Amino acid sequence: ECRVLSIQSHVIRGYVGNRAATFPLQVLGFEIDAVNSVQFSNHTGYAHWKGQVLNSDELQELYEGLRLNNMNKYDYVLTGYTRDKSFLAMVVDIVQELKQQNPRLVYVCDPVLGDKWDGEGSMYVPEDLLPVYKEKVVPLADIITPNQFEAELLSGRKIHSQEEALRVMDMLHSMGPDTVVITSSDLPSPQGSNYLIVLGSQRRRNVVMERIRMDIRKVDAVFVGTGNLFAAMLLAWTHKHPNNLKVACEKTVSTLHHVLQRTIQCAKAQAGEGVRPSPMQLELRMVQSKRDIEDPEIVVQATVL
Amino acid sequence: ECRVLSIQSHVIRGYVGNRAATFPLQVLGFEIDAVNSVQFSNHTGYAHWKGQVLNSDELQELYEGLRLNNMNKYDYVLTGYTRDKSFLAMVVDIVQELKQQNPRLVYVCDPVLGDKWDGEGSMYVPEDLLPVYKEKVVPLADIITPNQFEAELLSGRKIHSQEEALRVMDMLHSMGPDTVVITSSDLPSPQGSNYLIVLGSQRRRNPAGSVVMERIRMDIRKVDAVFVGTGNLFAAMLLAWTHKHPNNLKVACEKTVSTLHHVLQRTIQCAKAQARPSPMQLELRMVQSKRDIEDPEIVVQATVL
Ligand SMILES: Nc1ncnc2c1ncn2[C@@H]1O[C@H](COP(=O)(O)OP(=O)(O)OP(=O)(O)O)[C@@H](O)[C@H]1O
Ligand SMILES: Nc1ncnc2c1ncn2[C@@H]1O[C@H](COP(=O)(O)OP(=O)(O)OP(=O)(O)O)[C@@H](O)[C@H]1O
Ligand SMILES: [Mg+2]
Ligand SMILES: [Mg+2]
Ligand code: NA
Ligand code: NA
Repeated sequence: ECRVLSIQSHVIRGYVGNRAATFPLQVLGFEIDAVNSVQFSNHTGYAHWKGQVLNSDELQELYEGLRLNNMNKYDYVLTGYTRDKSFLAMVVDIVQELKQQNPRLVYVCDPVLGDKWDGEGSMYVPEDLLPVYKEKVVPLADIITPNQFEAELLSGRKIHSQEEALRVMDMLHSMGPDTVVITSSDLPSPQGSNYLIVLGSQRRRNVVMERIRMDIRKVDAVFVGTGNLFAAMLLAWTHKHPNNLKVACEKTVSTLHHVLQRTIQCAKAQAGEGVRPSPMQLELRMVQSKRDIEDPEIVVQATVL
Repeated sequence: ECRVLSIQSHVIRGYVGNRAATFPLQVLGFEIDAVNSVQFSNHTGYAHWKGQVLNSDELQELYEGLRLNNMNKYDYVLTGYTRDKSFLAMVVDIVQELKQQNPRLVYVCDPVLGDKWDGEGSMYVPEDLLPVYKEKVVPLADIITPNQFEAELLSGRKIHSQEEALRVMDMLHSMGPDTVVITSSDLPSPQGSNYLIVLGSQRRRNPAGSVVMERIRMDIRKVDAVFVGTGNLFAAMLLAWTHKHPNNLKVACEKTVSTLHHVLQRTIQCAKAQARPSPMQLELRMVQSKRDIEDPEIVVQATVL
């Protein structure tokens, strides 16, 4: 049994954070325990939203209960979006402790900080978080999944090309994580302008390095939860395929493809044909993608670099 | 799309409340939205447990969020263990409005009040809840899943034989729900002393327009151990299987009870292997019962009443 302590948001309607991470990991047989960092009616991409958060003391309270029963032994830890600096610090103390309890623990960190829209990036988290991430979180992380913007912020240098991107990943590797994966980038593709690029690098002794590239066909709308889903599925596939970033990223990415495909279709069907689908209609068709998650048909071959 | 609003407990580790009802319903294709009434480290049957609870005001706020985004359109509402009277009264108003929004909404209500342990029964929620359930909840419920003790508290009648059970079930129908299932009772079993009894009663109008009633009975072999979350699982699967077989209580129940069996069988084996088994080893082996949840092999046929 593989246990995962996943600490992320919970929303009542929709799929983001733990909602996007849990089902798929459960479907793939993991014992994922979800610590809901917040509980909102839905994600902030909607016009409205209400909810309550979980403060650092409550997080600790929860960990203590787990400790008391000797349930503080996990195989992986998964974290994503957080707005509170106090919360992040508490998360760090927990991974450290869980790591002492089980040194083999793999910490999967999604350093959610911001994104680039047109080519300009803007953080959607307070700045005081960046240093914590650079100095406390990443060093403890074994696997990190930043998008292009987050990889830039974390290293201090802009990524203009693929080679610059790979240099930035090298920097992150030295910061601690043995597995780095850029989940999206403005990088150009020879396949056309309708593409976003994914880059992945893994450091594993034998020391041997593995680097892969993937050119994903862009879809018309804006999704929410896909980053979180990418992180959880990476966790899942690097677990079944350790020492194979290639396949692990192919299954991860193929899973997302199917899900988004199913989502964009039903989304356009509901929305009046010719009309841009709303955030509500654009919620991931998670439940309906069950079979694609269990065994994703590979539809994007990754090229070795 | 079949949308379910499930307001129940959440735990980090283990499967009870919403943790026991979500994965299975998701596996079965339902868009189940979970509103976590509490967030504990684990269920209260463990030596220890820490956590926070959701109070009526925050529930209302969470509801407000859905409302503002016009996402308060559900096909089913599902509730279970509720600890606070003002919360239950909030759950009641919520359901009342969801029903105004969609008259076809089916409220599946598991009236958690207590259970028989010795030969005696005792409550495990504030006694000032009983009147609320009697006067506000049950009247709104369409499907209720009380155990024997609860069917007695709601009816103000004690059940000593199969016939008093049926009499009580009729009383329960007159209070509101068209479907009443007694999820466990001591009652005599032609197959021995180690058998708990399940009783089902469903009233419905058939095509012609005649109001009829289906009655079933099931004798389950008692296993030597205490499980937590199985009541929640029973209700969850009841919802799901009466949804597929609306005019057939026999099949819905046989499938519901059969799933519990499979889950319980697999759970007891991995418990004996690890051990008496503590609460932790008797945690329902949920993720591992995926197949059985999807297509449960009927292993206990119901006798018709
Ligand atoms: N518009 C899209 N078209 C095609 N694929 C997409 C699209 N949006 C997201 N994806 C899929 O989701 C993956 C992650 O991209 P996304 O932008 O959602 O997350 P991110 O910004 O990289 O990370 P995060 O949101 O956690 O900071 C992409 O690699 C791709 O597989
Ligand atoms: N010890 C057991 N042996 C066999 N089956 C069991 C056992 N415990 C629970 N079950 C299964 O779970 C079902 C519900 O029983 P359980 O006692 O868990 O809930 P309940 O007491 O009837 O209702 P609630 O717990 O919600 O108040 C039983 O009908 C049976 O299908
Ligand atoms: Mg992005
Ligand atoms: Mg019981
Ligand atoms: Na990312
Ligand atoms: Na019950």
